[PDB]
Amino acid sequence: KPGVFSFLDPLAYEIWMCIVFAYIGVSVVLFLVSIFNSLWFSLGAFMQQGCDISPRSLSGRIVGGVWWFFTLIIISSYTANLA
Amino acid sequence: IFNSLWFSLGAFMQQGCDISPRSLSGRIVGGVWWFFTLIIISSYTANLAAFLTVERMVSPIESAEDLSKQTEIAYGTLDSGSTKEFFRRSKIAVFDKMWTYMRSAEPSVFVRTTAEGVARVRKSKGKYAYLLESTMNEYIEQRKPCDTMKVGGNLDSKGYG
Amino acid sequence: AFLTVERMVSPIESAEDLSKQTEIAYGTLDSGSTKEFFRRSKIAVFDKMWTYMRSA
Amino acid sequence: KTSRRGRALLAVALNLLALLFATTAFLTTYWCQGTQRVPFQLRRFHTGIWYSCEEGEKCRSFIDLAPASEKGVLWLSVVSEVLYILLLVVGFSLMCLELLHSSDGLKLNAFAAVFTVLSGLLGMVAHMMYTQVFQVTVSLGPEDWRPHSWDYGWSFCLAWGSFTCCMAASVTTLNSYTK
Amino acid sequence: LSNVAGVFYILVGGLGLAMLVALIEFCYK
Repeated sequence: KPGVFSFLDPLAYEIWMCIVFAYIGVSVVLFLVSIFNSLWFSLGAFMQQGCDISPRSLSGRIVGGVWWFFTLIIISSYTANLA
Repeated sequence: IFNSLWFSLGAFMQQGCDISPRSLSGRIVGGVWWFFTLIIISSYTANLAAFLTVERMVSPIESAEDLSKQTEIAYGTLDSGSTKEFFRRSKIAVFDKMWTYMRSAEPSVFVRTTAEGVARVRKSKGKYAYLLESTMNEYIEQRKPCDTMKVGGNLDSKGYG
Repeated sequence: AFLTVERMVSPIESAEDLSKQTEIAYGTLDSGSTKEFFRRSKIAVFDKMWTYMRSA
Repeated sequence: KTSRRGRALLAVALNLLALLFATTAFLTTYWCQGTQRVPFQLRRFHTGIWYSCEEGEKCRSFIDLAPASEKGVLWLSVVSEVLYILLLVVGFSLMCLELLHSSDGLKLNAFAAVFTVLSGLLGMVAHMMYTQVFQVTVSLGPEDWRPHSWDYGWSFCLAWGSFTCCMAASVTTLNSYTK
Repeated sequence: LSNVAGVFYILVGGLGLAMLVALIEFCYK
């Protein structure tokens, strides 16, 4: 039995570093619409579907849609891989 | 009709729709939309796994005619032998198109040696195909690195005796 | 599961495939040189095939 | 007022550090350590981004390899690097203008933030392209040089460091424009 | 990592486009 690593196996570590950096990049963009606050809101975005509270489009809400599409694709690919 | 499009983007963004009084006639749209996107992503997942299962490798071509029909991949024979003469003298329109092609294209598809053809095909990486005697081809198939493979039936009957 | 099982399936491209299966019956004319070929055959594949048809 | 100044200058210096990482990986000495100690003979590759060294001790060029479309990916890569550096420098320039007013503002600072974001957006794509290319270089039987010790960095990680430098720059400067 | 990297591309591109939208929205005002 692998420890920890087995979960990590389906998707490469590099890909993880990439999704992390990419998410961090997405995170700040919401703040641009407005170091802690909206970054925390993005933390409230990845957690659930993607983004909220945008007064109809504005700017970053479409970022939320793209991000939703994004995380959707990745998790799908992951599950397929483990399968 | 802009803020509604915005909200629709905010529907695809998350589950599907919201800004209606309970159903009314709005939430139903997003519910059907949710079932819809759900079946979609599910299907996407299934299909994506399906490639990751068998991972079959399709052949680029079938009939020799396909090589004539396309232009993406070069094809040729030994520079000097009966095989060349067979096409140079062929009266069949397909093979005629083949010979007119091979005579026309440069750098020449013709190669000095069968070994040269091997060297090209191993380097061709699918960019080139090489005709030769069937039994010889199959004999190459056994040979390492076993990268080669024959495709299609014989263009013409022949028999050593 | 549907797409997976579907992709696993492959079309036959050699008589050996018949030897590897049983879902699809196979045979020749009741009389003629053809059956006599398998009957006289010594290759293991064809021998397996004739042995099969004789019993099936 | 000292607070906002300390925040701004701190972000400036951080982005300067990110620029140092940009120069760092733009001047990589060996992107990947490499070996082919064939029981031929012992071998130790040291693949710089434009400079495949071998180690008696030697370093070699080896740049712009196979194949074609990949070379174009290298074109987009290097162009992305140049524009990356440009967005950096425009960032520092807008910072210097802020210093000149310290010696719009907001409207200007956010601009740099945006560009820095764009900068961060490009290099993260760029490295992908590069790594993409690198994997492709490994994928196509790297002439003879196909080391088992496959690994990025050290400097590539610094390229990421310049990335997060621009990131933290954009975040704190956004924290400043939110004021 | 490649097949996903293609999605990274559309992600970043969407980011930049949305940023441009933010810019013109800052232009109207």
